Amino acid sequence: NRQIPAAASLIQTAWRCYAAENPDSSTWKIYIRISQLREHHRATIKVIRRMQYFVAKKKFQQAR
Amino acid sequence: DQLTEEQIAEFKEAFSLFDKDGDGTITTKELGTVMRSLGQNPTEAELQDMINEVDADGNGTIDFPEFLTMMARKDTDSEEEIREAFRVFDKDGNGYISAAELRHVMTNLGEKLTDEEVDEMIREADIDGDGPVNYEEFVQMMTA
Ligand SMILES: [Ca+2]
Ligand SMILES: [Ca+2]
Repeated sequence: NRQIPAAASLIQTAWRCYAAENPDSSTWKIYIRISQLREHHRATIKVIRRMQYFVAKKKFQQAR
Repeated sequence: DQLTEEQIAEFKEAFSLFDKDGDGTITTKELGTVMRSLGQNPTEAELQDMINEVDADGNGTIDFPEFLTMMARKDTDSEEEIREAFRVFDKDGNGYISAAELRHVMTNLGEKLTDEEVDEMIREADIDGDGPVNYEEFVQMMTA
């Protein structure tokens, strides 16, 4: 079944996009390159997460 | 919803951050500088994937109107797709996933979330003691 990693990943992207609307989530801990997280960082990170979702949406439709 | 507010102000600063050179357009390079900046190592395959999903027309770059459309986004339809994606790991399709299974796929495959995000996630659904997690609960909690 190749619908698995596309499924797995759409949950994972959906939730990462939801969690980042919380400024105290553990989801901000994955950014080990950035020393202290400024707001302009969280700006670009919410955008990258939303892009990463719309791709995972397109890739799950294609396997569903 | 409502007419967009002073979030206009916010989204344009956000578009500013990717639009390093102010040409009113965001390119794969531009998205790639930002992501590597973030310690991420994306393929020129992946960048073009992200770009295409928001380029309303096909000039191959993102303007601000397209950007706005993207940051302003689907009733039950987006809800049903996540609800489906769980049903893929619903073995019997009862409507519950095990905590261990949930934890496992969440940690071991796909985007491989961290052990401490799965914790925040299992913890957001107050399990009925040691019980199986109702994922339809999850999906409503997520979308609303
Ligand atoms: Ca530009
Ligand atoms: Ca465009």
